[PDB]
Amino acid sequence: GAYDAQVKNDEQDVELADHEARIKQLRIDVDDHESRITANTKAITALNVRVTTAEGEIASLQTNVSALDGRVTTAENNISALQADYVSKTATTSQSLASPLNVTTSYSVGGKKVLGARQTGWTAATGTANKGVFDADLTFAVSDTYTQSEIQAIANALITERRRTKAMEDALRAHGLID
Amino acid sequence: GAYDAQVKNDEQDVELADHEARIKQLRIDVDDHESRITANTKAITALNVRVTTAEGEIASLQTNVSALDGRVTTAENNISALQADYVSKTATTSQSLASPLNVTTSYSVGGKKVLGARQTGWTAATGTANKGVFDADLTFAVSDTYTQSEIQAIANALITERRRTKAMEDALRAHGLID
Amino acid sequence: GAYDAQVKNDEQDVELADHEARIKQLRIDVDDHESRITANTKAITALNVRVTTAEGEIASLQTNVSALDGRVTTAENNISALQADYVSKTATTSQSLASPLNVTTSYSVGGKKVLGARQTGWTAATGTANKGVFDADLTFAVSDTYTQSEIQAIANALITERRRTKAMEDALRAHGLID
Ligand SMILES: [Ca+2]
Ligand SMILES: [Cl-]
Repeated sequence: GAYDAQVKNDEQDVELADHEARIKQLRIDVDDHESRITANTKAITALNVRVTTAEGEIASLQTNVSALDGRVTTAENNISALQADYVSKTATTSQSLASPLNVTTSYSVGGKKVLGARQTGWTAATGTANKGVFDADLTFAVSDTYTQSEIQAIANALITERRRTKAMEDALRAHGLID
Repeated sequence: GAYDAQVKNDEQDVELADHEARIKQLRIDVDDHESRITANTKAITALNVRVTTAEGEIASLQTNVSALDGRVTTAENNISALQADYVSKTATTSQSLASPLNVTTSYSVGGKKVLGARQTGWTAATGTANKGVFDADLTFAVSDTYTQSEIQAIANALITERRRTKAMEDALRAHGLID
Repeated sequence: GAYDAQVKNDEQDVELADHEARIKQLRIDVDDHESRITANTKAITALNVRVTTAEGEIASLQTNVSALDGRVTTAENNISALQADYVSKTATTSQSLASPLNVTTSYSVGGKKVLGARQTGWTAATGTANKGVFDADLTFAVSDTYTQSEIQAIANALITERRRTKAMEDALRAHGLID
């Protein structure tokens, strides 16, 4: 019917123009997606680098924290041991040592010197030591005339006195106050 | 004008061929974007897993570091307390205790034993103790003939001597050197 | 040849229909990619925030761990110093001080008081001190009749005895047991 071909060609041109416009817009979108996907991949790659670095610093930190925890626990136990075992300057309850003690120069009680270096130059007394009955209020009769028994009593008490002096000397030497 | 339809159909074919080529290239690009976007999403998902894990290890580390900081500070204060309060083996300035002290076996001064266990077996002296005037250069007259006053002087000095011995014994017992 | 134009227009319509279908599917894919790329970018942005935060917490942790390591090492050296230098309550080997020692109230050996505060009220003895030869088994002859030499011997031994008592008193005063 003569006219269809012009109508058909015209409408095909309309559809061709529509397709042309749609391809252009698709091309615009895909070209812009290209940039965006390229950018996203680059950022993801960069993100993996810093996270990998972070992972490398975390496991190292965890190692150090575990090592530190071990050294504090040891220190805490050494401190506990020292606290139970050390001699205090400020404690008021009597403190006792399981060992001998040596110090320089002096021992003191209440700020006054009571004990010091061993005193030397002694020649040790000989004979009997008297640690028995001793009456320092023992007195003596003295007559107007010579009495043997009265002189004997004086001599006897002089002997018990000298033997008491030796006994005391023995105690100082055995302690070590004198040589 | 007869010829236009062939010219029109030919140019439409040219445009159809152009569209065909452009759809192909778009299809190539979108198909390749599909893979890339799929890959990026998978990587992002995987990145969130490890970061979430990292966050889980950081806040735990921060907890442990804060706990460790607390235990060192306590330890540092215990150390400070021990340093101020402990008795030193190497310190040269005199050190003083606020408490009684007991040790095993001996006390010593300068490497020599000066004091030890209490000496036992003593029977305590009785009578007067003499801590007053005492002249150890006190001498005595002795005549060719018996003289009461001369014997009395000897006896008197024997008494003051025995009372001085008792006084000294009192001091050792009160300290505790003897029982 | 009359018929080609209808055949040509028909096949162009077929190709137009094919292009139309392909543009639709491309449009579907690109529209869906748009959402996905938008979502991926948003997630990447959000990932960078938390990683940046994580980086901010890691370098701070590394700072604290390094600071803690420094404080434990110092503490460990203070502990070592205390262990070598402190006086132990439980050690059995004799312990020695380089300094004088003062304590409250008493010194004790084996649980018994042996030493205490300085004894006062003494008037210092005068004269000769005897730290030489001393025989406490020295005895004396006593006749039925007055004998000057026998009385002299008693007096002489009384003098050496009093001088020995002074010698002992000197030792206690020099140590500090008495004033
Ligand atoms: Ca046509
Ligand atoms: Cl993407």
